[PDB]
Amino acid sequence: GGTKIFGFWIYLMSDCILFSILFATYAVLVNGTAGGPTGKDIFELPFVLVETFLLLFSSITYGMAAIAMYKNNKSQVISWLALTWLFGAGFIGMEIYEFHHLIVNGMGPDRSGFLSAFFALVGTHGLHVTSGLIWMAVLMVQIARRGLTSTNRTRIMCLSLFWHFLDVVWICVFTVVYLMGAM
Amino acid sequence: KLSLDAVPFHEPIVMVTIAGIILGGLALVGLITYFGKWTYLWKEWLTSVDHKRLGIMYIIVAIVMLLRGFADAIMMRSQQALASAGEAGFLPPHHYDQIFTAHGVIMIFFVAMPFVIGLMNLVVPLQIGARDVAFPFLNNLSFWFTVVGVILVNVSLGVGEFAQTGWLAYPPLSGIEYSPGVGVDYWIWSLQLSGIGTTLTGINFFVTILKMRAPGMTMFKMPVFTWASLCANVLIIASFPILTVTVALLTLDRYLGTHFFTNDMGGNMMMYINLIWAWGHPEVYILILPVFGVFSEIAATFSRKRLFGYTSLVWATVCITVLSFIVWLHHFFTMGAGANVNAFFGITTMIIAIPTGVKIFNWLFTMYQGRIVFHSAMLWTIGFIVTFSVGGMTGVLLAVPGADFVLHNSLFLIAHFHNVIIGGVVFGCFAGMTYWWPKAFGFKLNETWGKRAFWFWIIGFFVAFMPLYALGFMGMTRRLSQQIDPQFHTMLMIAASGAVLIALGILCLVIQMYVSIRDRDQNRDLTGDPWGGRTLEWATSSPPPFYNFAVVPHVHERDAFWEMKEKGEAYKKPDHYEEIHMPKNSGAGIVIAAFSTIFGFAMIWHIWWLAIVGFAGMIITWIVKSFDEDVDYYVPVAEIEKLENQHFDEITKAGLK
Amino acid sequence: SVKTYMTGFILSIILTVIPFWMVMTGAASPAVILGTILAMAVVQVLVHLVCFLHMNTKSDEGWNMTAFVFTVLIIAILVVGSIWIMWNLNYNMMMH
Amino acid sequence: SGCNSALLDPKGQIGLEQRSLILTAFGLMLIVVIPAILMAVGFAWKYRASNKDAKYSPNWSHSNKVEAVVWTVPILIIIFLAVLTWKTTHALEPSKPLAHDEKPITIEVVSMDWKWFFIYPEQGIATVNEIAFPANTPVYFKVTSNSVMNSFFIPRLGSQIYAMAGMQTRLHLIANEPGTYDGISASYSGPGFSGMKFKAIATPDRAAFDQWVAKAKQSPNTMSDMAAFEKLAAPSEYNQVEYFSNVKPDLFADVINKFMA
Ligand code: HEO
Ligand SMILES: CCCCCCCC/C=C/CCCCCCCC(=O)OC[C@H](COP(=O)(O)OCCN)OC(=O)CCCCCCC/C=C/CCCCCCCC
Ligand SMILES: CCCCCCCC/C=C\CCCCCCCC(=O)O[C@H](COC(=O)CCCCCCC/C=C/CCCCCCCC)COP(=O)(O)OCCN
Ligand code: HEM
Ligand SMILES: COC(=O)c1sc2ccc([N+](=O)[O-])cc2c1O
Ligand SMILES: [Cu+2]
Repeated sequence: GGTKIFGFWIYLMSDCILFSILFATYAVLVNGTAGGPTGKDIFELPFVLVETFLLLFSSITYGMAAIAMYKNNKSQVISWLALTWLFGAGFIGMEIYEFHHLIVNGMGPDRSGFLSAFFALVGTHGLHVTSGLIWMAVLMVQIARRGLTSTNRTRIMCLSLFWHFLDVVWICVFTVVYLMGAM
Repeated sequence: KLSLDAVPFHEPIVMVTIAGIILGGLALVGLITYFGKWTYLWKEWLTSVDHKRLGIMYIIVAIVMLLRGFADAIMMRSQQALASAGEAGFLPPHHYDQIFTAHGVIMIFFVAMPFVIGLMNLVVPLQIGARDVAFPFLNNLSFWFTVVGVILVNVSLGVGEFAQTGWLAYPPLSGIEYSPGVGVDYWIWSLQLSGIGTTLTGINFFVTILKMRAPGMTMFKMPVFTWASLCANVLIIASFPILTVTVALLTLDRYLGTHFFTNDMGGNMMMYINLIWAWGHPEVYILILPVFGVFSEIAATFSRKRLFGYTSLVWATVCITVLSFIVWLHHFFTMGAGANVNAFFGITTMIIAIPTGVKIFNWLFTMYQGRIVFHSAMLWTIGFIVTFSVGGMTGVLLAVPGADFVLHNSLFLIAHFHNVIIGGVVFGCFAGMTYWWPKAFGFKLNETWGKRAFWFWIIGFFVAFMPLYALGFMGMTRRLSQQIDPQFHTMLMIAASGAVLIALGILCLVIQMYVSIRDRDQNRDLTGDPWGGRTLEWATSSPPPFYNFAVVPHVHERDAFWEMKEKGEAYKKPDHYEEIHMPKNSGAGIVIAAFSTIFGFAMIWHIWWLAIVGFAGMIITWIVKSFDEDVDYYVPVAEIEKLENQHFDEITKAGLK
Repeated sequence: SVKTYMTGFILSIILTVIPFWMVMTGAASPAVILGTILAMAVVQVLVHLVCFLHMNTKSDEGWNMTAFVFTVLIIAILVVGSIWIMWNLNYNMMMH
Repeated sequence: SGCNSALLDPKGQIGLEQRSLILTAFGLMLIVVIPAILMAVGFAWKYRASNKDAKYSPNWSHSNKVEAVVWTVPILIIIFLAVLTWKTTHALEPSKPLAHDEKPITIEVVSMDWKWFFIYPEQGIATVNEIAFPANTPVYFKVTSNSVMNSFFIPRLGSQIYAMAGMQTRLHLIANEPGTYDGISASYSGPGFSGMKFKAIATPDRAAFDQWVAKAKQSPNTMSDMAAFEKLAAPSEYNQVEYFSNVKPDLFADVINKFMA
């Protein structure tokens, strides 16, 4: 029951340590630019603002899904979960768009240490969001097949913890790398 | 496309004898399991979600990898004996580097870590009076991820090489430009998968200790070994993410040509040394904390005396857990940081030494005014106190940055950490193995061969690493392979004798296991409580039932089972046995680790199609297991009644109570 | 919890916009900007924790506030110590 | 712990201070470790289980005097150790200029594949796997690496400072006695790591050092350009001592700038 939720919280703490290590690497290598981008010329902060709005909307829609899960309503839980998945997919495709724009130009992860650290931190958060999206798709399928059963309510709570934790990590990312990058 | 694989395995060199004997021996077991039980080995073991069977399998893997790690140790000791006095050894540098890197990796990750994790798996759920771990399928998957790492490391001895960089693969030498070979890829992927498994088992045990304790056992009535396990799992959860990230960054550097740790394009190669030791020392206390608990029991069990400083030991362990994350820089003092940073981290490394001393004196005052029965485990405990005191003394001697400047990578450091591991984790894992052998197999290990193994181990270690302390004072550095200074020949030829004596000790341990299994029907631990006993683990049959408790104990006191024996409420048949809910054995882990062995190997050799179909295989097997719904079974009351009647009738055949 | 989640939505929107506007439009010295973005990030993280994650001291008989407190203490130790060690190293790695 | 070992018989002032620190820490930790081992074996025989004259006091868990002592004495020992450690760390930091009357001899050390390279910038010398410097004269090593991380270690003189590609570390060592002191790489660097053994000739006086400098100046080959450094930087394990008469004026800076760009 709640043991799975507590264990997933402890794993989210382990991932907090993982992201802290990636943040330390980014903070070390932020000035490790080697004749290339200095961050202020690539971050394009309107992109970051719309992305942060998208991920916050995803978190809010998942919260609505959770409060609708407390009520016994299968349909609206699936609807809010689909909306959350759409927001997260937009987030991921927008970060794949940004990473593609960096990669096609000479400003890839192999260009400099700063770009490698930026790619590590932001693409690791992106891979966490993508894994959360795969988990959300599987959870939507399982909820549709079996309903809001005890196993699926626990999974709903665990993925809620995961998604809000990812949103918090993105708060720290856009604050640390994107905003401080552009002074 | 087989991609980078090709077919040079090891043909130019004679290490295909061992690759020839590891596939022959496999054939042997392939025959032996064929001439016997295969469906038993799959239904009961190899798919089990039972903490006892998974702990036993962990310890079996630990012993098996201990044999290869010690073979590497013997080869290194003979190479260093031969290279000193002039003669070119039987190991060229490219092979000696593989050998010491694989010795360090096999011993830290596949001998010491699995042995401790297996002891915790076998004991902790019993001590807290829990039926099973919090996440049993996650415990099976963690074990099989550790097996994936073992298989990748052993395969590195076959197709390809293992990293010629050191057991932590420092970044400039382990970069793609200076280490183009697949050795660092083997290192990276075996360590990544074993780290995933270790992190999952840390989550499992943390949640098992926090949530699944028996009703009435408060956190300060908990067995001390369980406290040590809880602290070690806290360290696992807060540290192994650091290792995962560091090895992932090394992976990106070696695969995508990134510049986290390269020396040219803005990369800072010192940040890997900061990070790899940020996990390095916590994982050094991940190994030594549980064995402390192993001696917190074996002393209180073999002194017929309540453990002295329970609150003091618990708070010392918590202090060690907190302080283990503020000491890392003591592993790269000579990297060149300022005097303030080196001095601060040396001060913290000496501060983290007071709790360990408090624990040592708590054990030796638990022996104070007690009935010390010199069982094999008690001998291992006395040996651990004696040698671990020396090893910690030498480590604190290294903790001062001034001394570490002249002793950073000498053989004095090798002697330090082998003193604190061999006299620590190794002595505590052999002590725990002998102590809980009746609680896992029912038989009792032959005490004669156990004492012989202990004496051989302690004498051989002392006569194999004190020479390394002298060599560290003579200026001999780590990882020297060829043309050693003949000034060092005498100490290296005394350390060769010590390695031979430790070989004799491991042989004595093997003989002990063989004779105990051969004499299984004698020393059968009928009561399920040999050598006295002071914790809930000894309130069960010698092989505990798969549920391990028909009725969860109430544990009104700290030393629960000893208090139940003194109070006389030790063995009570309950009025009714209710059906109890058990997890069902699931082989999905096997599949979520078979595709892990593929994915890793197909990543080590740049077989992208097979790496993609191994990663997809892992993720899809995870989805399928997620879709599974019948992952539990209520055990019928008839089985519980039969098992409990057998146990209580066996008790009646002894002092019945 | 719908009221709590909507208050979190409003607080997080007004806590994300302000730092973005400060950085984009300047309007402060490049010392007030850093302080305000860090403070807004900390407050927004706290909001996302208390509101959306339902983090409370009573849950899980503790060990949910305790786990996060210990994890953020380890995060602070690792990040601050890594930054201090690497800064001192890089100063000591210079041609000076 | 050999009597004539490199560390417990050092010929350098830094080595002497580090040996004093090692001995003080060893004794101050022994006054608590020797009791630990002696009680581990005594308590074991005395109380035993056969000995029936023992007190056999079970359930004796807590004692305020015993716990007070066991939390007090290690704390006092570690407080003294921490004070001594702070003082000796700020005194023995490799980048400290040693506060000596004689003008330090600057040697720019460049670890290479499996060999050591030494640029004397004021003398003009270049050398492979060999250094010389006057005894009782400060020596300022600006240590860097060309391929991978090493550790410039002279066991009989003192600190071992890490050599890192693209990074200049500082190590001040002074030899109080003349003689040839072995030096090694203390960090593993590759197959030829066992052959990164150089010698440090602490010459009796300035005259012998000047004669060694003149002998090095009598070298047919030079290090005039970076192509010569790159040819020398080719992978070779057991290099022999080799001298170069003159060097590029800022070769060491250029060696580091190969990485810092
Ligand atoms: C089991 C794992 C383990 C443990 C528990 C320890 C325990 C300690 N270690 Fe070690 N070590 C371990 C394994 C290692 N150490 C290392 C490296 C290492 C390094 C330097 C790394 C380098 O230079 O490269 C230092 C300075 C220490 C110090 C210490 C100290 C102070 C302790 C203390 O915790 C010891 C505490 C115990 C004591 C002190 C004895 C008991 C106390 C008594 C008897 C009285 C107490 C009174 C006082 C303390 C005043 N360790 C390395 C890396 C080697 C490599 O890979 O290169 C490893 C593997
Ligand atoms: C070809 C595909 C390419 C994809 C590329 C993008 C990366 C995608 C990565 C996906 C990883 C897997 C995501 C999760 C899938 C499984 C979800 C799942 O099973 O959900 C349920 C599952 C189990 O619930 P129970 O009720 O206990 O089930 C009982 C019965 N088994 O719920 C959970 O709690 C699982 C939580 C999963 C969290 C996954 C977190 C992933 C983190 C990724 C970190 C990446 C770090 C960066 C490095 C990446 C590599 C370079
Ligand atoms: C490409 C880089 C290298 C790594 C590639 C592989 C990445 C990871 C692949 C998957 C490995 C983990 C599989 C996890 C399986 C499910 C775990 C789980 O949810 O456990 C629950 C238990 O409840 C939990 O939620 C467990 C606690 C929370 C665990 C959350 C993390 C699980 C692992 C996620 C991935 C971690 C690593 C990601 C990559 C990091 C970077 C390499 C189920 O177990 P039971 O309790 O027995 O329930 C019934 C099962 N039939
Ligand atoms: C009693 C059996 C063992 C013997 C005889 C032994 C001996 C050795 C020797 C000779 C070396 C090489 C030292 C050098 O020249 O640099 C070595 C390295 C090492 N050993 Fe052991 N060892 C043993 C068991 C262990 C155990 C149990 C561990 C820890 C779990 C361990 C961890 C290491 C590590 C980490 C290294 C350094 C690897 C590296 O430099 O990359 N060893 N050991
Ligand atoms: C990288 O690892 C290696 O190069 C080698 S060589 C060798 C020879 C014998 C054994 N042995 O008997 O276990 C092991 C190994 C081993 O691990
Ligand atoms: Cu350490």
